[PDB]
Amino acid sequence: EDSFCCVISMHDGIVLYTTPSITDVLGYPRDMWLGRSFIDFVHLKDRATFASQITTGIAKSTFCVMLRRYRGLKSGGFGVIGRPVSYEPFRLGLTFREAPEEARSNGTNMLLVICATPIKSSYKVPDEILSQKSPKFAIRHTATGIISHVDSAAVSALGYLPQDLIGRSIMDFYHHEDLSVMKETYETVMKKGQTAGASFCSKPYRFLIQNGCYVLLETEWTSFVNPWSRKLEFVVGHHRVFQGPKQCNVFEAAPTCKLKISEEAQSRNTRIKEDIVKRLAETVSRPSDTVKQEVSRRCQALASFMETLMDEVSRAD
Amino acid sequence: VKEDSFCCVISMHDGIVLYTTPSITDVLGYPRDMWLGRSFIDFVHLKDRATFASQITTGIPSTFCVMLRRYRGLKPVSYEPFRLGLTFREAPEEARPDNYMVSNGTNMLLVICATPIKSSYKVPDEILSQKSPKFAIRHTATGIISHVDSAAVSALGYLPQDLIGRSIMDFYHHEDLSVMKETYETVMKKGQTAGASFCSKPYRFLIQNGCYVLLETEWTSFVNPWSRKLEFVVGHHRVFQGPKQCNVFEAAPTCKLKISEEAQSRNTRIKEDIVKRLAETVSRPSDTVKQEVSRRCQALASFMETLMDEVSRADLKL
Repeated sequence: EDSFCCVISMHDGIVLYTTPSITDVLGYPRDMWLGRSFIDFVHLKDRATFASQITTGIAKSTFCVMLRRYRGLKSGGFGVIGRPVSYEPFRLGLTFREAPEEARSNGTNMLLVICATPIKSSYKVPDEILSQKSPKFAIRHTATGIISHVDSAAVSALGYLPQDLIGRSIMDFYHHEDLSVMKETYETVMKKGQTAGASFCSKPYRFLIQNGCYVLLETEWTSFVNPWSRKLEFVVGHHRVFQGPKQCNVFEAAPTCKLKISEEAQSRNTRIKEDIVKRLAETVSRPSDTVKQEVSRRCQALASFMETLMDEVSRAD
Repeated sequence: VKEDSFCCVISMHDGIVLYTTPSITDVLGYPRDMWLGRSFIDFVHLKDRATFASQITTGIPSTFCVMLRRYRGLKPVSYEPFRLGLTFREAPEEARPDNYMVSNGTNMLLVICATPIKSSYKVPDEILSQKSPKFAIRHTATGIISHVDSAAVSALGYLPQDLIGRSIMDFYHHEDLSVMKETYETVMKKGQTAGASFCSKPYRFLIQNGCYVLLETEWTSFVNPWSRKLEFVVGHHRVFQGPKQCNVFEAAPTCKLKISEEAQSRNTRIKEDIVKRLAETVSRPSDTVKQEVSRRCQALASFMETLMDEVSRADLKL
C-alpha cells in the first residue's frame, strides 16, 4: 500500500535515514526522527516482540507493532487544539545489510532497514457480510485452551496484533451466551480427531474482536493428536469472518459495558468451560488391525520358545 | 561414507511400526520383525521422547539426535546415539485402509531414517587439525545454553537436548573458573564494538563421559542496541586437544571436590560472571563529528536513498 522506511544503525540504535513518506504515513516531519532512538516510537507493549525479531534475525517474514503518530514535540503545537497521543498498527519488514566503509577495527558494522506499512481494518459497511475478498486466517490453541499461533491475516479482521492474543485462553473470546453451543462443538473436533487430518466446518459462532463488538466466524476445524500419547496436542481453526462487526474500525477503542450475575454466571460458565478443557484432555483412541498382529506375535513367539524349552529339556536330562 | 544405518516406517495413526529395513538387525541388534506392530516411541530413551515428539508436532503438515535401545540378548539395558531423519509421506489410495476412505482425514506415514553416530576421537589425547571438527555453542546472558551445532554431539557425547537448558558454566574446569571469568570480561569489553571476536587460551570443557578437553574458541556476541544489554554469547569451537579416554559415550562418576571455603568460594565466582554481563550495560558511544560528516556525505545519502528504495520495493510489493 503506502509505506515508509528508515535505516537504523545497529550500533546504538538510532534512525539514520527516512523515506520522504514518513510524513504522509505517520504525520512526522521529514527529518524529525533522524538522531532519535527507533524504540521510542514503538508501543511499550510491542517492544518485546520487536526485540524478538531483530534477535532471531541479526522467505523474509513480517510482524506487527503499534507505532505512535506525530503530535508530541519539543513545543507540542500552537494554535490548533492539543493532541491525544495515538498509536497505529503496522506490518514491519526487517532487512539487515552491511554498512559501506567511508575512508582509506575488526568487527562488522551492521545496518537495519525497517520498512513499515499501515494495516487497515477490512470492514467498510457495519455488519459487512462475507465476500470472497474477505481474508482467511488461522488460529491455534493448546489442550488447555491457551492460544499459540495467529496468522498476520487476523489483525485486519479482529484488530488484534498476534502478540496481543497469543497467551490468552481461547475461551475469553466466546459469547458467554454461546459457551454451550461451543462445548458441543469441541465435543466434535475431538470425535473427528479419531482420524488424523479429518476436517469439518460449523455453524457461524460469535467471536469477541478487539473493539468490543462480536463477530460471526466461519470455521473449518482441525487438530493434531500425539499418536503415541494419544492426546490432543493442539486445535487449529481456519477462519473467515462471516458477519462483520458493529463498529467498522476493528482497531477502534473498546467501550466498557456488559452484564452478569454471580451465582448464575461467575460459576455457571467458569464451570462449564472447565468441563471443556477436561473434555479435550480425554484420551482419543485409534484402533488398528495390527493389534492382533501383535498380541498374536506374542502367543506365537512365547510358544515357539515354550517348545524350545521342552526340547532343551526333553533332550537334555 | 557413513552408509551404515536403518529406516522404518510409522503410521501416524497409532505410532505403530509398519515396516523396517533389514539392516535394523545389523546396526541395532533386533531381528527383521521384532519391531513391526510396536509403538516406535518405546525404543527411544525416556529423556529423548520430548525432543522426538517435538520434532514431530512441528515438521508435520532437517535432522535430530536421540538415544536408542539395543536388543536385550542373552549369552541390563544398552542405548546408542542415533541421528534421525523424519520424512512424512502420504500413502496412495490403493494402499489406504477403510477407516481413512470414509473421512476427509489424511493417512500420514513417517519415514524415520536412523543412523549411528560414532565419536571422532580414536587416538586418546589427539591433537590433530584438518580432521578435527568445528562446532558452535550459544548461551544466553544469564549463562545458560540455547543452541548447539549438531557437529558437536560427535565430539562430546552430549546430544543437543542434553545441553540446552543447562548453564555453560558447569562444563568449565573448577580450576580454570577464574581464567574463564577473565575471558568473559574480554567478551564484554569486546562487545563495545559490535561484530568483534577473538580466539583464546585453550580451556578445559567437561564432555559426556567425565573427561575434560581443550577448546579453541573464537568468542562472538550480540548486544541489543536499544536496551544496551547483552542478548547472547556464542562460541565457535575447534577442539585441538582430544579426550584421555576416547569417549564412546560411557561414564565414570568418581569425582573429587572440596569444602565450603573452596567450593562455595567457586560459586561466588560463577554467580559473579552471570553478573559482569547479564545486566552490566555495554557502552556504545556515538561519535559526534562523524555523525555529521557522514550526514553531509552525498554518497552515503544516495546509497541509503537506494537501499531504502530497494527494500521499499521487494519486501513490499511481492
